[PDB]
Amino acid sequence: DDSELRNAFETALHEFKKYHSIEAKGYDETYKKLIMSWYYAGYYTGLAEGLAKS
Amino acid sequence: DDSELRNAFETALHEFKKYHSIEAKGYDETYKKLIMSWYYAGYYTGLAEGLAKS
Amino acid sequence: DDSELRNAFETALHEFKKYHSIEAKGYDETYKKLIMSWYYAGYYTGLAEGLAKS
Amino acid sequence: DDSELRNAFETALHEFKKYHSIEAKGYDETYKKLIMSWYYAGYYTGLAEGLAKS
Repeated sequence: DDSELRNAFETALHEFKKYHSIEAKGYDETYKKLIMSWYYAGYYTGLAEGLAKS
Repeated sequence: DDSELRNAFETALHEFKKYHSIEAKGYDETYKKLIMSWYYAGYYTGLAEGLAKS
Repeated sequence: DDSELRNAFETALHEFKKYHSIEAKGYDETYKKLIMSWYYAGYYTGLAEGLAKS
Repeated sequence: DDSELRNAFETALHEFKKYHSIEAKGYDETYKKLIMSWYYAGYYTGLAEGLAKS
């Protein structure tokens, strides 16, 4: 009956939210690489400056 | 004339747009400081390692 | 004959040339990582700004 | 006497080292532009990629 369509809709709704949660996961890993990249840029910057004072 | 009183509306309308988005601005500043902090942790870690080698 | 023993000299002479210039090679690798690090800091900074605009 | 020549030589020696210190200054600024250029190449690369995901 019309119950099968409503059940199908909740399924498609579950897949929709499951998809955006993956999208959010991707944005999270992106911002972690952003932070590490700034850490290493500072590290090799400081390291070169330190070797020069030799 | 109208120009004086009209700007007083856009002026007030401006400060109220700021107020409505102070939290979002706070998250933004929080993440800028996060990024600068990790840069600097890296900087001073690399510097110290570079000075030690001499 | 001579070919076998002669190559053993150039072979050993090679590894010892490497040893004599490991520090200079270290400075070189340090500066390659410095360059890649700043590229990546820029990459992820620009990406995040580009995603935010949507 | 021969003291004037030795004094003249130390002067010319001072100018010689003062010149190479400028040369070293030029090599330094060159490597800073090298690093910034890689930063901006990454930045505009990331930024374009970010706008595309729109």
